[PDB]
Amino acid sequence: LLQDQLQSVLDTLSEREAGVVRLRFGLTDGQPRTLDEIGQVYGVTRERIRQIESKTMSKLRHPSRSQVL
Amino acid sequence: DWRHKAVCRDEDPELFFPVGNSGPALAQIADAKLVCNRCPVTTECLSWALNTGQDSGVWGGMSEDERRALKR
Ligand code: SF4
Repeated sequence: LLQDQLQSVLDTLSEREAGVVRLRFGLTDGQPRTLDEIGQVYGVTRERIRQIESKTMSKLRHPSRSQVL
Repeated sequence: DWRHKAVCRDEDPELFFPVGNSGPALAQIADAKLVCNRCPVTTECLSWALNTGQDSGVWGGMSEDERRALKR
């Protein structure tokens, strides 16, 4: 479904960025984590999480990629 | 829909997300804009990126810094 393009976008990020997004969206174990929990696991600020999320979403929604109906 | 006519669907998506090291990726930004310059939906793409607030990447023939400069 969306998995293919989403995993494709995750592949373009660093391991740490991709971990941050997987925890934020609950992709790996089905449990989205809070900003506090993510900042504790990967040692990143809330503004840095915001930027990672924003960048990932721009990549996912860019017209270069087919979108999910 | 305009996304149907995006010529960047035939490109490496990462072309449109340049990262620089100690400065702007001037060449990669130009390379992305070159695709936008042969795209029939540059204006719709730029309008959508601006209206939905896409911060990262090249959209509608504009770099991320250029769209940021337009915005408040
Ligand atoms: S203007 Fe550029 S980013 Fe937008 S659809 Fe066309 S090629 Fe893709």
